[PDB]
Amino acid sequence: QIPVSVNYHFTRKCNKSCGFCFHTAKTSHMEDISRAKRGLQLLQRAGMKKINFAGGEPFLYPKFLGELVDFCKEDLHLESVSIITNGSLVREEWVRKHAKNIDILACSCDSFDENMNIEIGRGTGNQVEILYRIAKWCRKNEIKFKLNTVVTRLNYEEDMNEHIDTLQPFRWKVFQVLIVEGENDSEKTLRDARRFTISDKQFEVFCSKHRHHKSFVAEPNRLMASSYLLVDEYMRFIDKDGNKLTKSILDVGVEAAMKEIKWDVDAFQERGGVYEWTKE
Ligand SMILES: Nc1ccn([C@@H]2O[C@H](COP(=O)(O)OP(=O)(O)OP(=O)(O)O)[C@@H](O)[C@H]2O)c(=O)n1
Ligand SMILES: C[S@@+](CC[C@H](N)C(=O)[O-])C[C@H]1O[C@@H](n2cnc3c(N)ncnc32)[C@H](O)[C@@H]1O
Ligand code: SF4
Ligand SMILES: [Cl-]
Repeated sequence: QIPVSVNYHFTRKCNKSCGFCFHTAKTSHMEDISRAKRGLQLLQRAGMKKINFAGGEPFLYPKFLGELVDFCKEDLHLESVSIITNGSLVREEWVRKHAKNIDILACSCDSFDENMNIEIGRGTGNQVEILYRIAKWCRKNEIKFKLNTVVTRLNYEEDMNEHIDTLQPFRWKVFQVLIVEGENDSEKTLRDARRFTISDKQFEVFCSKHRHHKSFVAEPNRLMASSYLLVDEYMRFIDKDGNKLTKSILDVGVEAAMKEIKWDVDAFQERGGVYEWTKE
């Protein structure tokens, strides 16, 4: 298993409360910058070409984040450095200062109907304003702009083509709501995503309406369950499909930890996990 593409969820804290979140604020723990850099070095030596920064909200700690993006690009010479964020805490000067080391910046927006963004819980109804401003900043300092969308029971009938034809992200991830055991599957967890779930037919309603876009990347449940390399806030590997957890790579190493998780490389390539992820 060559971990060519890794998501490092370095924090679990966030400033929003989307009802379907499958990566909840279980801990406020965060790794040290020496340990995180060592973990990113360990993954580089195992073959990782693309790092993606995620978790709760990465831009809750823009000093920690920016330190790691300059590290991954200047020191580890990673092919792709990417970030996924809800966009609200991004400051323009941070983008300007770190544009050279960022290949992709992804901002989440699940609807362009701000009432549904309130119903979802991603804020108080300004996500589209946040969204367009992030994309404006990306095109200024020449970062590839990417958009992530979660298709729920409240927005699968939504026609988004006017906005997609305007933003024109180079990459548009379209997730079906995923139920992850122990994260959002009941009322004993920090979120109850059961009200947002849709069927394979309801998902296809949204997909057929929008698949014509080149950026469009459809990610149904079967393509999301085990197609990812999930790195914990302790730098452990998460198997969210099987509800399992490894020891931190900092102690047992990359290759020994990877052997405990399931990673569907077949679904990884089906979802176009490998792509032209570099430049600026
Ligand atoms: N079972 C899953 C599946 C996905 N994710 C997370 O969902 C997030 C959104 O995915 P995306 O932004 O598409 O991840 P990238 O790795 O950046 O995808 P790509 O490289 O293809 O752009 C990722 O952080 C991933 O870790 C997760 O927590 N649990
Ligand atoms: C968990 S978030 C955290 C990163 C950042 N705060 C953001 O929203 O972009 C990462 C991505 O996963 C998506 N996501 C969260 N919960 C999900 C679920 N249950 N099913 C599918 N996607 C989900 C979010 O919309 C976001 O695009
Ligand atoms: S999804 Fe909504 S809640 Fe879960 S992390 Fe990203 S922003 Fe915070
Ligand atoms: Cl672009």
